[PDB]
Amino acid sequence: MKTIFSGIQTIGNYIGALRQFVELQHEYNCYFCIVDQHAITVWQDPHELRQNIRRLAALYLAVGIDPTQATLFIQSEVPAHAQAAWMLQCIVYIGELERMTQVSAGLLTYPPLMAADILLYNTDIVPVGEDQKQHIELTRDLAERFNKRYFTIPEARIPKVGARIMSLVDPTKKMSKSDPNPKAYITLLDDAKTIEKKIKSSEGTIRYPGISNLLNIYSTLSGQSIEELERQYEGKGYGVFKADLAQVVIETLRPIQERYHHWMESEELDRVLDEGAEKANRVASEMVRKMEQAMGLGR
Amino acid sequence: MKTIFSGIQTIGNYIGALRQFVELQHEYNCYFCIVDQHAITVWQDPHELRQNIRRLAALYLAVGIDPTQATLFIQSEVPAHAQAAWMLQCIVYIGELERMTQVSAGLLTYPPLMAADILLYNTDIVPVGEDQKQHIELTRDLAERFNKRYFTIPERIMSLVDPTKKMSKSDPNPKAYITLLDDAKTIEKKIKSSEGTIRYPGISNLLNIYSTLSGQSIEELERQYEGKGYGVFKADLAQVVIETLRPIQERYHHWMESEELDRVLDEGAEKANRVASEMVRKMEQAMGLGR
Ligand SMILES: Nc1ncnc2c1ncn2[C@@H]1O[C@H](COP(=O)(O)O)[C@@H](O)[C@H]1O
Ligand SMILES: Nc1ncnc2c1ncn2[C@@H]1O[C@H](COP(=O)(O)O)[C@@H](O)[C@H]1O
Ligand SMILES: N[C@@H](Cc1c[nH]c2ccccc12)C(=O)O
Ligand SMILES: N[C@@H](Cc1c[nH]c2ccccc12)C(=O)O
Repeated sequence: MKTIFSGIQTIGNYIGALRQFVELQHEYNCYFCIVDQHAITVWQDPHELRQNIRRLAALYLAVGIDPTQATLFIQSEVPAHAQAAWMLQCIVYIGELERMTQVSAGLLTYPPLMAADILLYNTDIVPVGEDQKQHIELTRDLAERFNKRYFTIPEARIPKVGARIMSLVDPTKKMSKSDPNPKAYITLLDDAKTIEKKIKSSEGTIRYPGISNLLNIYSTLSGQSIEELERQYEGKGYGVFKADLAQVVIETLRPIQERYHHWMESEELDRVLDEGAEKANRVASEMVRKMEQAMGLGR
Repeated sequence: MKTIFSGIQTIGNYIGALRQFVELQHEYNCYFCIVDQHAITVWQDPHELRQNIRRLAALYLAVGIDPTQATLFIQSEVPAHAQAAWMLQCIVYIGELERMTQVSAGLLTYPPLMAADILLYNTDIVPVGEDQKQHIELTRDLAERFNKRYFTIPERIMSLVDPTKKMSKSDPNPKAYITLLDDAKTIEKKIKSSEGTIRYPGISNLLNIYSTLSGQSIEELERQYEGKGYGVFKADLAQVVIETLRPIQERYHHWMESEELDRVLDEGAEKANRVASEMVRKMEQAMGLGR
């Protein structure tokens, strides 16, 4: 089947890409890489980083990611990423790196590492937004350059398209976990009280920026059409609508949150990660060896 | 003991650094790394590179490097180098890299890899010339920066065609230097190629090569060669050069057609891979990588 690779460092992300990944793990060969080596391109607190790595893994498992169907692993645990990244750093031009839209050198040399993350597994598709367009283009250029000289040409395509969830405080802005205003987003780990507060915070009619965003969250999470909801809330106010949407969000997160705690306090977590690295290390190790063979490294 | 690390990409070379290498491996923990990963920072022909890697290893063994005393290995065969190099790339500043006096990103990001080569083995000494001074300074700065935040702080044959330059395989004239693998015919031609007395820039250089290769003093060669021409000197020196490389070349060719070579290299990587592995793991632990 086709290979999918996702490098990971809210409800809008869940809905936007993650929630469909749980169906797609059965059709496609999915790879979920916790890019801890990319994380260190900026200041990091060792304890926090280590903790965030575990949380992310648990969250992905809690959401439905099947460790037997997909490959969930930690980047640093697969040396091939660093090995391949160096080889690619030798074929990439400084100009290409400098041109990047986005002083620690990791901030400039990380693109070749991202290309290695992808190219290492002969991935066909990469579920990324427009913010990663340039990055994907560079990895495609590097793949072509290497191929012609001595990989599958990756493609940036999120396979099952969801809604674009916007911030609760700025309806024209995409909802992001890096928002200065915590009120702008809803975390997969937020508690009932927080969800309500965040959801509760001049037309007065429920028709499809602010209201429309709420409807998208409601629709995708409830399974009801935007028209269905429009009819159901006819002549109704935002209060009840918000009180309603707040309950659906909670009902969605609660099962996820409790699975997250089991994983977080279970030994299976580390066991599952050990297997992921093994599965990944196996595919990547082979690729690195072919790369070295083509370049002339070692024996 | 103290740890020594030497990353490797003429007779002047042997006499310079490598001869004494044949000696210090017994009272020092020496590491001889064939930096093939650094080699790819510039265009390379896969077949040539692969071949050059083998040759270099054989040459180092043929010269006297004891695989049981020192650690001879190929850089790429130890993933820790690339792993540690990335972590160091994250603590180094672009400005520091740009400031380097020495185009793939690799020409600019290779210094952090060289620092990893060194720091990985807690080396105390690095046998390098002034051309690597800046590089050594950067690895010392990186070691200090990492330590404070979260390593060991590490620290003449002229040309034949130009007695004022220096003898160097990088010469466009192959007749300005002598290769350890050069044959008798070549050695003679290169050695044979107005004041007309012998004592001690061309003559002083010849006397130096003669002295260090023969074992006799420069004065010994001076009283020895009282009232002689350059003909007979050049013929004598050229013989000593052949007598020096002969045994070496014989050992070299032996290694180049034996399976013990790959056996020795496998062992080097495994002794190197074990130690570098431990360091990488401590680095990751300090930075918060993985688990
Ligand atoms: N608010 C959102 N709505 C829809 N998709 C989102 C949202 N936030 C993130 N994503 C998707 O989830 C991933 C976010 O990756 P990142 O660039 O680190 O934010 C990409 O696949 C995005 O397209
Ligand atoms: N005459 C010499 N004396 C001492 N070391 C030498 C001599 N010739 C070559 N070398 C060594 O060989 C290395 C080659 O440097 P490079 O020009 O970059 O290839 C130098 O860094 C020295 O360590
Ligand atoms: N650069 C991505 C993460 C990432 C690293 N390597 C990747 C490979 C494929 C997709 C994404 C990635 C981000 O910051 O979000
Ligand atoms: N940079 C050195 C080779 C090298 C790589 N790593 C090293 C570590 C120590 C000493 C030398 C090296 C050269 O070009 O000659």
